[PDB]
Amino acid sequence: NLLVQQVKKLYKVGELLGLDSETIDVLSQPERVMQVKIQIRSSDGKLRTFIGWRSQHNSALGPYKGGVRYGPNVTQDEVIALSMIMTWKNSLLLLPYGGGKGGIRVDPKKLTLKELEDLSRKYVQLIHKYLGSDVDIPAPDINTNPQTMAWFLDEYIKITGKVDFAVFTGKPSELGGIGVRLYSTGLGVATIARDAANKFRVIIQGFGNVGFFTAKFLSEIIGVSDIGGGVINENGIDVNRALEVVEELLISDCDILIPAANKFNAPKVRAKLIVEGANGPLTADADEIMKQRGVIVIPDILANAGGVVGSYVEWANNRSGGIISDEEAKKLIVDRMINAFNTLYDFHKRKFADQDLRTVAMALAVDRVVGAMKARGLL
Amino acid sequence: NLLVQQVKKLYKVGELLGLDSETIDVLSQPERVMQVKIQIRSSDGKLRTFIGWRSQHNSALGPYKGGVRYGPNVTQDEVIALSMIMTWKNSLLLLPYGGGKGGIRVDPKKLTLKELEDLSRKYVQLIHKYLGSDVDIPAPDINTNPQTMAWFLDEYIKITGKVDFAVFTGKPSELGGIGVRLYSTGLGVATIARDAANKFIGGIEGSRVIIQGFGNVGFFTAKFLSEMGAKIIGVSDIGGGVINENGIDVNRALEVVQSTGSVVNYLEGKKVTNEELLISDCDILIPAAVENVINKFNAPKVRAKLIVEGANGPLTADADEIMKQRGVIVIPDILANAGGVVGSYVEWANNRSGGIISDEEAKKLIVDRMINAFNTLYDFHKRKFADQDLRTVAMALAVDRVVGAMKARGLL
Amino acid sequence: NLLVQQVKKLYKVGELLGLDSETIDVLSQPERVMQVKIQIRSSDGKLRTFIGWRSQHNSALGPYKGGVRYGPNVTQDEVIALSMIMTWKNSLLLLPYGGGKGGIRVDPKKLTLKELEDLSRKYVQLIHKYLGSDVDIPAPDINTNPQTMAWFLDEYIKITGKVDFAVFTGKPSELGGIGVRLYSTGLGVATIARDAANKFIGGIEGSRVIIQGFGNVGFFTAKFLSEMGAKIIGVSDIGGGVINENGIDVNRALEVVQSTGSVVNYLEGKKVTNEELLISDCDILIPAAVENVINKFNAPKVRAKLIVEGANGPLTADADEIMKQRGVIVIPDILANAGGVVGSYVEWANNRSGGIISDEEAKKLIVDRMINAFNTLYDFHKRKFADQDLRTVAMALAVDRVVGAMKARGLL
Amino acid sequence: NLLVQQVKKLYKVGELLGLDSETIDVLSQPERVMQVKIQIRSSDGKLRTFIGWRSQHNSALGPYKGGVRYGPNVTQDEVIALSMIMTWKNSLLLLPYGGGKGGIRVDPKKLTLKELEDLSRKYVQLIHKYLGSDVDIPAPDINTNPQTMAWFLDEYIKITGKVDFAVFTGKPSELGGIGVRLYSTGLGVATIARDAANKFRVIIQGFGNVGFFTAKFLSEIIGVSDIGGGVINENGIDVNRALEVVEELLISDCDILIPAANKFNAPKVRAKLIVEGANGPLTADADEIMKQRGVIVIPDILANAGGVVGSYVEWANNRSGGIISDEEAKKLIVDRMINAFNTLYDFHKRKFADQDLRTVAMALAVDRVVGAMKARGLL
Ligand SMILES: NC(=O)c1ccc[n+]([C@@H]2O[C@H](COP(=O)([O-])OP(=O)(O)OC[C@H]3O[C@@H](n4cnc5c(N)ncnc54)[C@H](O)[C@@H]3O)[C@@H](O)[C@H]2O)c1
Ligand SMILES: NC(=O)c1ccc[n+]([C@@H]2O[C@H](COP(=O)([O-])OP(=O)(O)OC[C@H]3O[C@@H](n4cnc5c(N)ncnc54)[C@H](O)[C@@H]3O)[C@@H](O)[C@H]2O)c1
Ligand SMILES: CCCC(=O)C(=O)O
Ligand SMILES: CCCC(=O)C(=O)O
Repeated sequence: NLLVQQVKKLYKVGELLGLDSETIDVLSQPERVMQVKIQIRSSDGKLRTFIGWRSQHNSALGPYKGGVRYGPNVTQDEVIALSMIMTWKNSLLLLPYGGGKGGIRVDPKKLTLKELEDLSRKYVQLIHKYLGSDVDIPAPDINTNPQTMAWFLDEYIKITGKVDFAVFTGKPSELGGIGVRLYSTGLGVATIARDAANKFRVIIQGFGNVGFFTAKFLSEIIGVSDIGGGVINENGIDVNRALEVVEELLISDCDILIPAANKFNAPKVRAKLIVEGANGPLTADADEIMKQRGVIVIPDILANAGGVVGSYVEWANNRSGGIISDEEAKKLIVDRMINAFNTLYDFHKRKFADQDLRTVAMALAVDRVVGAMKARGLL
Repeated sequence: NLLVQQVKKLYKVGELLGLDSETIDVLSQPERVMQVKIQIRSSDGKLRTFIGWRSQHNSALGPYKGGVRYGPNVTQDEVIALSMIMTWKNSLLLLPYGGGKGGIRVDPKKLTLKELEDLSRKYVQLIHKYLGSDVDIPAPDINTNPQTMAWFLDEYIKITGKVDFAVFTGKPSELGGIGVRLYSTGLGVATIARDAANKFIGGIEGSRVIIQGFGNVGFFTAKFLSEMGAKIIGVSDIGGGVINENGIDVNRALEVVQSTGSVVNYLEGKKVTNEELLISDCDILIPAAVENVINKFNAPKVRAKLIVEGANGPLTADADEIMKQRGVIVIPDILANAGGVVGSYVEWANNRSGGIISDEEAKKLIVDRMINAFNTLYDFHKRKFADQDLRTVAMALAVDRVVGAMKARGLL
Repeated sequence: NLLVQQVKKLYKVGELLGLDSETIDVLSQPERVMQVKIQIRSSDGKLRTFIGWRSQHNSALGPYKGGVRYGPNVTQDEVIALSMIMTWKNSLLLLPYGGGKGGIRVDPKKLTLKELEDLSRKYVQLIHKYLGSDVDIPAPDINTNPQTMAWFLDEYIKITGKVDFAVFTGKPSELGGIGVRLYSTGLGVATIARDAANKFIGGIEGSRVIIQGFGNVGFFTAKFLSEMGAKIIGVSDIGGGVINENGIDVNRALEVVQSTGSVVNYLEGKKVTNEELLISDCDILIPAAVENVINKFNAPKVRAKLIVEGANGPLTADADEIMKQRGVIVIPDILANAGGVVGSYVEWANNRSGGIISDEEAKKLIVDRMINAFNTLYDFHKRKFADQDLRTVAMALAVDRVVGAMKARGLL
Repeated sequence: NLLVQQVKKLYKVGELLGLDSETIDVLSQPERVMQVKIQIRSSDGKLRTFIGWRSQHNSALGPYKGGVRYGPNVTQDEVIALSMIMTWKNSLLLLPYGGGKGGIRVDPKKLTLKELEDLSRKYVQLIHKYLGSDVDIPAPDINTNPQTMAWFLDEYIKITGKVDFAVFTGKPSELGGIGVRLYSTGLGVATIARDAANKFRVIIQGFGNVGFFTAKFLSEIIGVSDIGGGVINENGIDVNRALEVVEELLISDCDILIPAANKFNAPKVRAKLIVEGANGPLTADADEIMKQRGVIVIPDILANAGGVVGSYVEWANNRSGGIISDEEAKKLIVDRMINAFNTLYDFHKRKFADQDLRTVAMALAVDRVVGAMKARGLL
């Protein structure tokens, strides 16, 4: 389902780049995927086994990088498909990294912390021979957190005997992690929103992980909204003390609208600059409508990826010995988010002027990968 | 669907054994499965990519063991199912080996010899971190041969720098291999089939034998069984088969394959389809080709007194019941085709020991394990489980050892 | 014969330093040399085998470092000699790197691109146990390029399973490389040549420059030196050269190579032989091709005030003396072409650090080391050793660090 | 010098087997060769550096196997050439092994035991990354002994941290070595001499390492000789108490003559069966003369190689855990010396009947190697 859309999106992009179907077959299918059986024992002695996956999609540009999600609906193909988005995303942001992802078919709610810990450990253990700081670097995803990374990390240290901080990302700050991890996506969305209005009055549909920091860094904001709504105060709201208190907003009248959380309500937004703060804030129709309407949409794969850049800098930090200051890490995100958007402005002019920035982004993502593979003699 | 079948057979025996469905769940699933993408550049510059799998089913009793098949219809699920049967085969014969198997989705016929080498090398290279003399020892299966094993071998020595002969089995005798291994599976099937006939249907001499498949298993099965005084009245391959109730010259039959492509083109006999062969009149039927070839629909029509399973997983679970209902004796593959794995256990053992087992010591090592495992099965059937088919008894033994070993290691 | 020359130059400086001939014997010899046999299958099935070397000269100051050249005349002895100069170059510039170099006896022109890849991969594969990010980091030399480094890279990731970018330097910028590295050697030679001209012959502007060689070093040397206001009045390659006292358009010159094969075919100028070029009238002569190109016989005829050595080992030891006798200043290669190794030190350093050095930080990192090493050499010449040529002073520094480090490690 | 004769002998044999010159180029040149600088410090503080080599000729059939010689005249090319003889010899005796050899340019006489020890250690150390029980297995040669192997062994244990007995051969019996090492060549020469007279009154020019044991096992001997001569007692001399006492013999009248230590004295030997106990007991002329004269000559490469077979069994023993009894090791030499000679009798009939047994032996040696390489896709 996610797979089939990702393969489709890919073949669409391959024809546009002028690629053999055989060359796109390569790009499509993952290099390696492993599946592992995890037996977990409950307090009562009850035995349950759980199946999990690591899809290592592509490593043209570097070692596989990407998080691990726990969930009762995860499937081999969801993991693979998520592999692929990571390949393209890392490519676009010019990271020394390829695409990987992992998942386990489990409902974490139905497990104690002791069982999760045991589950997290055994997954790592069953796949470690294709993990490493220089081969495959997992991270948090859905139902996975810095705590999951500490269990991953400790179990790795148990097997290899090395305190290799950089093998996992999203780690707690006291175990090789870095501070910006929380304001990464935000700093990301913010620095993209700013230099995008420069080339081409803010609203933010959200104030959680991303929205709040997107709001703070940009003001350094006429709208705000929660799962319970917000206020279109034209003053510009106080971004701090909105935290002390914890359809209209989209259609509202602004210069930048930042979804941080359809064809119907698409031709009504008055924002002439979209900075997609989460994944999939628009539909396949609502780009048609935004493109026709001449309103610039900066997509998921770039605007929301201050997080994976944050994990890169965490990775970089570990290898440098943890010397990178928070000041210097901040600047590395902005450098890596500016550089990547200016290559997507410069590719956008010299060719594919006709085309949407999502399609052009992932084009450039594939172009960079195929280019690396050609140079290594892999096609 | 091999998976589905093999899982049903495991539950059948699990419930008999008194195992929780949670335990059987653990046994059922492979510990680790890898799929890998293999890209091949034709001589004209056409790029073809192919998918392969290595299924590492169970490692309670030792490192994973088993063959790799190349074929257009191989699938993740069947290689996992072939994994399963390795586990039981290795357990039944008391080998320090778990169960594993590999497969690639490819039609070797549509590739050149240079393409298959490249293919073979990249397969190994893409999984080699979960291979080893003490991790996972592959071997030949369908459309794989000692040459395949030499490309595998050679590629592993390049990657690691070590001439560890024991990482692959079924190797040419000049590269750490052992001559018996070429024909150990067929010799095993022949040996078991004769013991079975002596104990059940009045012996092997004069006996009318149909063999489906005429490759490394089927040919050698037929050769040895013919040397032993059996009458081989039917033979077949992918191309179809031939029944001659006056017997078939096996060597000449092979020549007809070599000069023709298939064994339907045997001149002295009646051409039959594979389905027709399976239900043709015979004393002993030996499926020595592919799985699930006898099912709920043709099993009522099978005419043999005794089925000896050369191939991995020839009958469905429903076929197993019917054979039981009809009083038709089936020698499990877990025991009948073990001459392969036993032969490669000795190949392996000889490698670690440094090459100091002669070809006759080896031959004896293989035949003896084979018979002893038969006599164990036979005796254990008479004493306990005398109302169950043989595969059930074999499986009981095989599954019990594995669970025992998992218990001790604290895995269960 | 590069070996012979480089050994003489080392004894010259050793005796000056007051080292026992036993010590110089140790310094002289490479710690380890590998030769390997590489077999290549042409598209028609013709088998060609080629010999390559990796010379690991000295590792006192760190892991071995240096390029690989492909060429029909490369020899064990020259790669060992090129090793030596790496040691001194790495020591003079305070890099945590010993000296190494590689070579293959092959004419790349007579191979296809598919043959050179195979060639490049098997070279690495046959020595890879004595390579590593912390053992021996190769890089481009003559007839080797970022593409070569990518085949090397890719083959190493296959063998080991690890994407350690830092195992090779001069890599394409999209595979762990750094853009400055493409032109760091030429930028270094240009930078040093300008500083040298400002301090000795009244500056670089208007200055008449002959460059022998027009590849990765010579072209970029000429480009930057031309950007800096020098007049490049002669250029050459294997095909011969051209002198135009009105200056040569460097970019257009490169185009004449690209569309023609050689730079003799430059339209606006006088065609000369390489020998004629070397002794042609100029302010600054920059050998940026091969070794031993100036010797006892043409050194008396060299017309330049200042020789800047782009290439490794351009003058013989006898040429060095003559240049001294005649008062002709020679900037050692150990310092002039270091922009390469400095550029790849930063490429390497950036890899281990995770890719977080920008291309401008890198550029500055390289230029600064280059100048500082010049100023050190210059100042150290004025204070001690003011009666010795510059190469002697540089060598004094370089050799002394190495012996110091060997002492502390108890190797000497 | 040794090189050029070995390359020549090889190209002679390649044409006879019907091989491309490009295929013989491969076979000729070694796969890898390394050279290492060894600095040794004397008691007086004097520093001396010594250059040494490991030539790893071919590994078609298995890991490189072959000894290390010390000597002031050893050269890279002597080592390479010695590589090659080992490749062919191992092939002929059907060993799971290829050809390697090593040497150091040193006069051991001019070094103390402390300096030799240090020299022996550092050689191993400088090459260990291409040594191992499964990659390259050195042994004793000239000016090298079981004591040299103990220093090799200990230094290896120091680097790797593993007591891998099988990495070196010729070890003292109390450090992974085996008993037959002394009567190996003898048992070799003896069992070859016996089953050769069967197919087709003994003399032995020598009674040292090989001669004595060749004499004992065969009697279980009308001639004997030393560097100081012997006695042609027609009784058959007492082989034991000849040890208690420590041109004519060759020309003498016997059925088997066994040189254990030229055209001129070649047409006079009355022996109709030569079992070459040392290397090069005949000349390139004296085979012409022996062949013409119809007198069967069993060459160096097979008859004297009970030693390398002995080291194989030592190797085999180490890997099996040192369980092989002296009884069982004895039988393994004879099995490996019979098998190898019966393949050289069976190849000799089916083809190359016209040809000498030296040329036919090394033919079969090359045929087996090229065959293995073909199967591995190496030519
Ligand atoms: N001895 C071994 O190396 C070995 C090892 C492992 C497993 N096995 C098992 O034994 C069986 C035989 O394999 P093999 O090694 O002889 O293979 P093979 O490739 O040597 O020969 C296969 C034979 O089966 C025939 N065949 C293929 N598809 C067929 C079909 N659909 N219907 C009928 N015949 C068909 C082929 O034409 C050929 O005659 C397989 O089930 C295999 O899993 C054998
Ligand atoms: N920047 C680098 O990558 C690098 C690295 C290490 C060493 N170097 C040294 O710098 C020098 C230049 O090498 P490069 O990288 O520019 O090589 P290159 O292969 O890029 O170019 C070689 C150039 O020299 C010319 N040449 C070749 N043989 C010649 C001859 N006999 N006479 C005159 N010209 C000849 C070629 O035609 C070409 O113009 C060499 O001595 C090399 O050892 C350069
Ligand atoms: C040696 C493995 C044989 C095999 O895979 C089989 O018998 O199925
Ligand atoms: C980075 C190595 C460069 C080199 O080999 C040289 O400058 O000679």
